[PDB]
Amino acid sequence: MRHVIKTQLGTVALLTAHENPPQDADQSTRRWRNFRRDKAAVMVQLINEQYHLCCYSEIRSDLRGLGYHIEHVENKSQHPERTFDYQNLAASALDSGSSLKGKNAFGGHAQGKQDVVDMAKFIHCHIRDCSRYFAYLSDGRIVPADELNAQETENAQYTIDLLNLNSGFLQTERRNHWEELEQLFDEHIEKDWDLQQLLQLDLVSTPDHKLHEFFSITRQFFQQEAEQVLQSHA
Amino acid sequence: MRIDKLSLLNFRCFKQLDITFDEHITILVAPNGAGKTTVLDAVRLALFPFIRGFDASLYVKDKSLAIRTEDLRLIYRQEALNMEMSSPAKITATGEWASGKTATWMLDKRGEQPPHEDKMAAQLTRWGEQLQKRVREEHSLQQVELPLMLYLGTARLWYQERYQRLDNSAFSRLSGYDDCLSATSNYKQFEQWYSWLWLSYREHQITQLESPSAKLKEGVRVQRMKEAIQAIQQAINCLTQQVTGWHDLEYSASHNQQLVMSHPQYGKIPLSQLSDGLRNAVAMVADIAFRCVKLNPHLQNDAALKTQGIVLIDEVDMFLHPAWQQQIIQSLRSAFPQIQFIVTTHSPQVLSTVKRESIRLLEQDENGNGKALMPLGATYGEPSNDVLQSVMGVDPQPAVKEKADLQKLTGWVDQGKYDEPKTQQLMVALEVALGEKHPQLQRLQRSIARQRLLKG
Amino acid sequence: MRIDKLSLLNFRCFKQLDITFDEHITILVAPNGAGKTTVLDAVRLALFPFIRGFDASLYVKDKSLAIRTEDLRLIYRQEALNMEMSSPAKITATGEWASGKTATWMLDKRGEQPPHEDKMAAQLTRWGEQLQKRVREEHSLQQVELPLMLYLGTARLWYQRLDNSAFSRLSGYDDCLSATSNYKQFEQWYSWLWLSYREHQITQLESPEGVRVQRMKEAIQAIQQAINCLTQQVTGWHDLEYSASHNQQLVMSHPQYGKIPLSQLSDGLRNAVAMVADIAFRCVKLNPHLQNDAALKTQGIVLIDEVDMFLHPAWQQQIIQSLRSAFPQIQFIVTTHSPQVLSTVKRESIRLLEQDENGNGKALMPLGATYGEPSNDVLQSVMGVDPQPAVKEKADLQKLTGWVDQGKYDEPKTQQLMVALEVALGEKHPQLQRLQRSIARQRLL
Ligand SMILES: Nc1ncnc2c1ncn2[C@@H]1O[C@H](COP(=O)(O)OP(=O)(O)OP(=O)(O)O)[C@@H](O)[C@H]1O
Repeated sequence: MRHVIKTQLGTVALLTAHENPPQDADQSTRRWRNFRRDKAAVMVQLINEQYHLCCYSEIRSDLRGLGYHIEHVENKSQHPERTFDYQNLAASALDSGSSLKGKNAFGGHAQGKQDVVDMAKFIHCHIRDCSRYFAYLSDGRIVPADELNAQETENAQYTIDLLNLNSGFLQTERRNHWEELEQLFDEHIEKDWDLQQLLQLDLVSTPDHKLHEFFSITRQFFQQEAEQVLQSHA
Repeated sequence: MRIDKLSLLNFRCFKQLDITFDEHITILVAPNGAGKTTVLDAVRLALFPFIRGFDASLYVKDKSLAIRTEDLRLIYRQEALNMEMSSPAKITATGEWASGKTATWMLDKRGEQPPHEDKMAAQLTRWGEQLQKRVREEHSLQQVELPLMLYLGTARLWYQERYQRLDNSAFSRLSGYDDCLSATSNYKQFEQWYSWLWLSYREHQITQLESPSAKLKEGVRVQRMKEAIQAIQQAINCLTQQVTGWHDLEYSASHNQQLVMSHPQYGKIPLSQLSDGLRNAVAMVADIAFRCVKLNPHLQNDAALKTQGIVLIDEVDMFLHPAWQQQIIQSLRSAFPQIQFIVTTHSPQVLSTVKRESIRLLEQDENGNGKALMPLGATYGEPSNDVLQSVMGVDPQPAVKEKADLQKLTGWVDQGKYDEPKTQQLMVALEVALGEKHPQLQRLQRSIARQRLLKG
Repeated sequence: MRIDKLSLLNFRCFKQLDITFDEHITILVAPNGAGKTTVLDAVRLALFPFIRGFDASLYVKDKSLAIRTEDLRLIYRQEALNMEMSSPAKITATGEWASGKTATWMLDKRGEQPPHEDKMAAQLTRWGEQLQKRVREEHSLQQVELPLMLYLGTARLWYQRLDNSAFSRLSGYDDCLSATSNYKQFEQWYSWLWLSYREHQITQLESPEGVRVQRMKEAIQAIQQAINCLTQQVTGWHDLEYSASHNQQLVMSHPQYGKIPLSQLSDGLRNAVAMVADIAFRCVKLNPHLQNDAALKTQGIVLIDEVDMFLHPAWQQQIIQSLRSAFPQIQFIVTTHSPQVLSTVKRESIRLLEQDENGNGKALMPLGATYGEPSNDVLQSVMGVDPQPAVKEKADLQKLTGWVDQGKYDEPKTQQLMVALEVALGEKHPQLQRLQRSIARQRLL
């Protein structure tokens, strides 16, 4: 995953709605249903702060025409007092409202994430050291990192299974991205190109707050060159 | 006639379901259960009120063409001794009958009471009856065009061996609806009609030759015969000729009174002696083609190309090999380009040839609620393994004994620890177990080389 | 009973063919019209002289069990535009009947004359008759082993005593060369068996027997084991039973889910279960003296045409190994055109059938490897089919990719082709997006 840094307080409507927090599932559900009018601004801010990448899968839902929905990091049915806490909101793929929620859904719409979440073992994008928990393989899978304790590995696997991050669709997309990265590596080796001018297209954002999808795979593929590019321009 | 949406409620497998349909081709995919058969049966049941208006009804006592007490939903609960039904069962259909005539009609059944239908379902019978009336008033200058209904199940090849005119008459025109929604094979009806057609064509040809004084009256009978034959043969060629090379289905008396086909290098051979896939495909296309010819005689050559209707096909790609599976859908859309096809399949080769908006993946939950969704990723023109993993959720790598070792080796190699003796021993063991040319091992070697190159 | 080699001369579509068979499993692979059914029919004809030695088939006057006039080869004379019949049609088989009994026999038909067998083909009938005689022995303390003969074609879906006597034993050859297997009949007779066993089992609880009870227990054990070899690894299902408590249905068990009915599954898997169970039940009937090991120790030949009908691609990858595990001493000869089936067998067990312009046939081992290989690689190599379908714009996409690769993106024709492909395929096509990223990449330099 990628760590998301929040640098915006929120919106006036969201702040006012949080003055009197809901205190049970029914109130949270009803008020979230009634809040549909001012959801667009909150979602716009959330998508801008993430550089247009899904909070869990790092895909460009806009470029695929799948949309976004507002996700609660911690289920509002578990702790409804945070239904309007801006610090507990992110943007996930597969907008809420024929390809939609189902058995194969991933992210906030995944089967496991909808039922229950154990926050002790949950690794998410709002934890500063989440990126070291995961590794991306050459066949499309995502696995826990080797340099992890016997306790951190259990958390990593639990998080991977909770969000259904190893579905066939995600595996195929990640495999294709790896193949394209191999192509680019061979190309720059052949052409005597420089491996920093090209990488700025993929690792450095744009004035419209956009990032290429699968940031972590690209960063992990070019071990030290990616780090040099990131440190130079961030 | 066209159907845009269907909703089921307390039907066989689904507690509830809503499914829309594409305008030209829709493909249903289901890993578990018999959802696809349920949807096809529901559409077939919703289409029957129209055929009822042509005197085509349960006169042969077809009990499957109505909702039965065996179609309702029964819930078995392990903690209770009693088992109840779910009532009512309902089928609702939305669509179009004529140009600009949109309608919605519903059929329902309550318990053991006789099935009942609403007022639009009765208007659907009235429309068929007025079409019949217009067909019987042939002393007219205007032309009326009839649609096509057809159902092709998995038992369309089971007992092929068990069992005539062509004109603008009501009796001849309404014979195209005979057994059009039947679940059994229809091959001998076609074989007999095609034999009569060929024999009449030849006999009238010789009769005209020996006395052409009837050129203006009998010279246009033979032209109609020839045009019908040509339409049927063109439709069949569109499916068989390019992939297999066989073409021009004919009736031959010198071959023991049999249907024969021609091949450039294999000559003339009877159809019954050809392969299973060829016979299946020929039967499938012939059904539609001669029903089109008989329904709309006034469209001489373009009977197949200018007819409208709905065709349901269960396991469209039966007995066909992967090269043939990559061309069946386009062949069907070329032979009959004005018809709406609803088919079922489980072949990635077929799925790679359509856009993701023509695919419906069916699933259920524990309580019976159903969903018919679209694929999340692109499928049009993609490789077969991509479709197989992304859509059907099947890993192209088979679960052989060495698969787990391969996964472990990949996980170790990609994370930088490839110079350790354990990793190298695993690498050599897998190289001897699967060969050094395995694609995954090759890409792992590429990864090792890249990691070595970076550290410099 | 084992067949090692087969030779055909002037048969249906083969001017000549010689095919060698593997000891445990052989798979014939080819497109449609190649001659898979032809080879299966030749093998089925070569085995009929043995079945004709039993009274269960001594009355079988079926004309499909002999060489017909329609089996002789026809040659197309293009200059004369005619069909010429070639005679005679011959089938020669080699193999082992009993341990240490190697033989070669032949059958031939000439023109419109009736088919004729040679001297050694009558000894196969004599051996079958001797086996039948030995089965009808009362005080014999030396066991008699019967082989399993079975043919399961593409029409296998269209449609007891269980004693230790001659009639029950030889009932295992009932319609064996034209066998049928659909789940309705399987459910019927399995339910009958389980009802009888339940009756005898309750009678012991009420008032705390022999041959008829143990023969019912052993058959159920063997059939359950055989089906377990099929279902227990892909899923957790095992131990198919009949339950009256579950509304009088057949059910399976799962350690985490409990009991589930068999009638909630798809037709393909139910038919696979029926096929495996029918093979096991025939093995049990043929050799009672093997008790619950009958399926694991019986020998014979089983022919299957289209082994993967109505099977999901997940079950096509675990069907050959299930058959090999359930019946380790039987010789299987199956046909298929699916690459998922082929991605799980060694290349020594595969035969590719081809011809030439003159009709000479060949049946050869694949050149490349196929075990543990991805399906797309098997599709490309063994079958010669490109995994990427030839859609209308495929050539245009390839041409655009070639042009962009060599660095000509700035020419007007390239841009026009790009716009045409955008309007046709769309703006979110993955290949077009890759091309645009490549174009942007080879700038800023
Ligand atoms: N007497 C004959 N002379 C010449 N060719 C014949 C004759 N009988 C049949 N053929 C040809 O033999 C081929 C039939 O082969 P077959 O049906 O066994 O092939 P297949 O597709 O591999 O099998 P199946 O689809 O039944 O599994 C067809 O080309 C048919 O034209």
